[PDB]
Parts: sequence; C-alpha cells; structure tokens
Amino acid sequence: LETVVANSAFIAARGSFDAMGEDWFLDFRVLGRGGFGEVFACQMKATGKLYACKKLNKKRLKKRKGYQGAMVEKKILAKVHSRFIVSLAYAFETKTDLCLVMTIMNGGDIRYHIYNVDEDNPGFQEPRAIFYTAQIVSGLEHLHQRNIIYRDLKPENVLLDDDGNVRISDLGLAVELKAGQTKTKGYAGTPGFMAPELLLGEEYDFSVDYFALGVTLYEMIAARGPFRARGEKVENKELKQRVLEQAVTYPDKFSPASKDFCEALLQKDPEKRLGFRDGSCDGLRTHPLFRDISWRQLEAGMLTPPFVPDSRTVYAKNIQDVGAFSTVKGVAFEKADTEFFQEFAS
Amino acid sequence: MNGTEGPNFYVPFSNKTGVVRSPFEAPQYYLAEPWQFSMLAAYMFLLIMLGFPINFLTLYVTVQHKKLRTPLNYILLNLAVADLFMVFGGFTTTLYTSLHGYFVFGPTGCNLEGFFATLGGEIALWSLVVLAIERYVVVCKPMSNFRFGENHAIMGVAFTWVMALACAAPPLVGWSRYIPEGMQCSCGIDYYTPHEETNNESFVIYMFVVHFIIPLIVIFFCYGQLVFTVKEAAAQQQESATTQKAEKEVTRMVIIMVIAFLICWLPYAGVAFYIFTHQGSDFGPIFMTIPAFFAKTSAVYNPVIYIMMNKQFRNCMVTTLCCG
Ligand SMILES: NC(=O)c1cn([C@@H]2O[C@H](CO)[C@@H](O)[C@H]2O)c2ncnc(N)c12
Repeated sequence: LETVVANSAFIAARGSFDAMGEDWFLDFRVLGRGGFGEVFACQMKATGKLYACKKLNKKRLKKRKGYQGAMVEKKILAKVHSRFIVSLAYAFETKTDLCLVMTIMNGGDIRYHIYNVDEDNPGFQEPRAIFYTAQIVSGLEHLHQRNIIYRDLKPENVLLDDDGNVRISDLGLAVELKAGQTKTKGYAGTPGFMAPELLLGEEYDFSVDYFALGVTLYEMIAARGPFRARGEKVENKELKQRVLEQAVTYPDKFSPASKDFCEALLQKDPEKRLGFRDGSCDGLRTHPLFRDISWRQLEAGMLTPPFVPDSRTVYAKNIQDVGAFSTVKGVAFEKADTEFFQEFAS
Repeated sequence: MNGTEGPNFYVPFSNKTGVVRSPFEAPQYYLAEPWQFSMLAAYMFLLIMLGFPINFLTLYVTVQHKKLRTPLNYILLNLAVADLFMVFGGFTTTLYTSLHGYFVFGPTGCNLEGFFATLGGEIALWSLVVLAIERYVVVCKPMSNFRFGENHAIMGVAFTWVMALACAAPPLVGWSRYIPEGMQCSCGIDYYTPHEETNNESFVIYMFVVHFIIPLIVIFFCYGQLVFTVKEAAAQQQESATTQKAEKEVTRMVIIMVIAFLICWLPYAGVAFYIFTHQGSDFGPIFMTIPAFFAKTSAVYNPVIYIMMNKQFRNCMVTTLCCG
C-alpha cells in the first residue's frame, strides 16, 4: 500500500538513473536498517547518480559508544578505492546522523541473494559461489597490502552491483595494524562472524579474515552458516562454542574442491587454515578450487558469475522495514559526543 | 435568514413558540424531542468509544519500536493529538449537555466549548492537507530543497496549529461568535447571518475560501498526482503481480482519502454557501446536526486510513494484541 508507494518512489529513482546535507539527495526507501541509523538509497539532485547513504544516527551512536568504529570505516574507505572496495564520494553530517555516501551496488547484497535466488534453491550453484569468493579474496588481499586486518567479514557486507562484480564494504569492523604489531589481544566483530582467536581474547592477524571467508562460502552453498543450522537461534555463549569447537558436516552439494576448501578453513588452527601458513595472502590461491580462476582477470574485475542483476529489477527492502535500537529515554548528549560528530564530518 | 436573529444568538429554527429567545438556557423541546437527544447522546458516545482508542494507538505504536520515533512520523502523532482535541473539546461536552436537553455551560461555556471543538477539527483538517503535500513532495518529486527531515517535520506540525488557531481564535474576539448549533446542545460557529455588528460576513467568506476551497484544491491536486505517479511506476515495473494489484488498490484508497476530506467539511461549506447566495433556506435545526456528525467522525476515519493500512504498524499492533 504505502509500502508500494515507497516502492514506486524507488522505481522512479531507478528509471531516472537508468536514463552537504541530505537535502541535496532525494531520499528513497531503506535497503536495511544498520546498527546505527537508516541506510537508504538516494540520488544526487544535481548529478542524477545513485548513491547509498549509510546514516549513523547520533542517538544510537551514543548508546553503543560506536564512535571508534565509525571513524575507522571513514578513513579506510576514503583511502582505499578499487573495483573490490566501494568508492566513497562524500562524508558529511546532518544534525541527527553522520553520513557516508558511497557508490552504488544496485544488485543487492549476497545475504539477500541467498533467499532471493529462490527459497527452494539450496544456495548458489558451485561456479557462481566460487566466482564471488574469488572476488572477495582479491578485496581481502588489497586490505592486507595496506596492512589492514578486517576481522568480521560476512555475506551482507559483500555487495553485488549490476555488472556481476562484488565489492566488500562496512570496513568499520577493521583495525589498521602494520606488520609486526598485527598480533595483539582483542575481541572485535559481531558473534557468529568471528574467528576462534577473537572470542578467546587472543592475538590475531590476517588469519581471521580467511576464517570468515570459509564461513561465507559455506553459507553460499548450504544456505546456512556453520554456527547455526536453521533451527538454531541460540544465545551468544552457545554460538561462541560452535565457532571454537566445530568442524561441521560438509554437504555433497559441494564440488570436491569447494568441499576441501571449506574443510581446511573450518578446521581449527590458523596454521591449518588456508592463507595463513607463514602469513601468505596467496596461500588461498594454491587450492585446486582456483583452477577456474585466472589472477589477471580477477584483478581486472572481469569475472562473470551465473546470474547478473538487472537495472529494471529492483533490489531493496520496503521503507518502514526497521530493526529498531535504543534511542534516548530523556538522555542528552555530552560535549564529547558532539565533538566526535563534528570531527567525523568533512 | 429563516431562523431567529438575536444580538447574541441565531436559532436556525423560526420564532413562533416565543421561547426561541436565548437557546443558551432555554430547554430545547421547541425544535427537538427527548428521543432525538437519546440518539444524539448515542452518536457522541460512539465517537468517543472509537476515537480515543484509535488516537491512542497512533501514539502508542511509535513508543514500542525505537526506529518509529523519527521525523516522518511526527505529523501522524500530530494528527492523533488533533483528533483528541475534537474528543475532549467537542464530543464529551455535547454528550453531557444532550441528556439535560439543552446546553448547560452558558454563554461563556459556549465560547470555550466551541473554541476547543473548532480548534480540534481545524488542526485535523490542516494535518490532512500537510500529509497530502508531504506525500506529493516526497514521492512525485516536484519541488527541490524540501525533505521531511526533523526541521521540516516540526514546521509542518506547527503550521497545522497556526492555521487552526487562525480560525478558532476570531469568534472569541468578536469577529464572529460561538452560539449553539444542531439541536442547540452543541456550540458551533455563527455563519447563519452576515450580521455586521459581530462582523460575521467577512469571517464566513474567510472560512469558505481559506479553510475549505484552498484545502479542496490541494487535496485534489496532490492525490491526482499521486495516482498518476503510482500508475506510471507500476507500468515501469511489471514483473510483480502483487505490485499491479496494489497499484489499483492504492488508486481506490486515494479516492476514499479524497472523499473522506469531502464528507468532513463539505456539509458545513454547502449549507453556509447556500444561505449566503440565496437568502432563506428550508434547512431544519436537526438538519444542522447532520454536518456535525460527518465532521466529528473524521477523528475515527483519518488514522484508520493513514496508519492502519501500513505494514510496520500492523505487525506491531498484531504482536501486542496477541499477547505482548
Ligand atoms: N554501506 C554500503 O556500502 C551499502 C549498504 N547498502 C545496503 O544497506 C544495507 C545495510 O543497512 C546493506 O545490507 C545493503 O542492502 C548498500 N546498498 C547499495 N550500495 C551500497 N554501497 C550499500
């Protein structure tokens, strides 16, 4: 009804596209409700190009104390622009939220696509998953070359565009640590998208990213993560136990190469986990799985997976689809909060 | 003119019973009956019973989900408050008075009661106008440098109050007067005469143009545009059966929305206009209670149309009603 009206405004924006302040971008329906604020599609009023506007609400920022995570995402995306990391176009604030306005990935996200392909389709076909995984690896490699440990990687942070090339995003879950100080205790990332090292509050390096990669591929094929089945929605403590102990059942839906790749990563120990051996980023590349991948074509973003999003097919949630998280109960901002908000803006 | 003129009253029933003087304190039985009062009281009871839960829900649902507490919902909260002004200003008073068979709060009471009822209905009126504007601006995209952000939202809300006060405040300063309407157990606006001594004529013209005709034009414009847009959009995105059905349904809804504005304010406008264009009428006094019934019911139907048929609110409401 009204949700269809919101869908109609989205269709209108797409049509225009095919052919600051947030007042300089016409705003459409949300594409998800982040941890902080709305994340809606939007279109430049003066350019006629579509951008996503990840809004991080000031209230919600104060509640979780998510100031560090925001600043990280800004600086990283601002510096790193490729065909596997989304370009950042603007970083401003309003009076209600901080904005990162980034280049479109109109084709929806991999997480959506698990369920959008068809619910009676048990995840992606093996070649299609392999292609996306390879593209994620090149993106991880680029981060590692700048000495960035990303920690939490997950399907919803791997976005599809309409060219059938994927890019990572949400780089606020990262920490930048140069080689020779990568190791250091810490807990970071969202549970069930974390590696053993992180949960135990132990030293970590690039290894954790390869664990996440494994989780991602497993989820692409089986339509479920390793740490939850489809009847599991268990609390954090049990989820932590799954990550730490389990090497799950590996479907025969997998190719032998893909099966083997999953087996290696979801087996505990970084030394026995592909990639990290001496800390290689090309340790992944030796697996028979990548016999179907050419490195030159990978680096140029020319890999074509089965199913490529159309520009006359809409990918996005309805505008009123929200998650809802703490906003003020009579609570007024500190000076410090305001100072972070101005500092972020540029 | 066909009623009874007085220097502080205008009974829309002819003087011939000799008790048509001062309907403020005169028992009304020379233009009404006890059974009609029971029906009046029944109707007012209904309007409270439906209106109060409906408006409470609008406020309530936003509080249970954090994300609903956002600028674009402000106008909806305003609508619910406006409606509650109609409940406590209009409905409750009229229910009390009707059972005595006349208005018992006196001339001063009449000015108060009439003010709160008018104020209520006018904030409601202008909410509906602003809502149509906002929908037109956001979806059809005709204007630049407008958004429904926090500052804009607040301005929008404030505007409905200002326009409402601009109508409700004049009869208190002798630019018009509040005097019993209907069965004379509710107080309405004097518009039955162009009585210069209280300055009725200019006020009636002002009301008809600014508070009916202007709204009517805006409502037709906005909603016409909206239907155009939604039809066009559906044509440009034919691949979902749901979306095509929805487009037809939305168009139907929009007709209902326009009609709902008409029902509420057209009776008052119609009656007022007719007496002005041609002196005298064959309108009764029970006839004048008919416009009030239609107007008052908008406290029920406006949130039903504009709240209930949106997905998020539905889910939340269902959850709470089915244990929550
Ligand atoms: N932060 C980003 O780079 C983006 C986030 N979303 C959507 O917003 C949702 C998060 O609320 C995601 O799951 C996507 O659907 C995006 N959608 C399109 N392009 C983008 N660059 C993003």
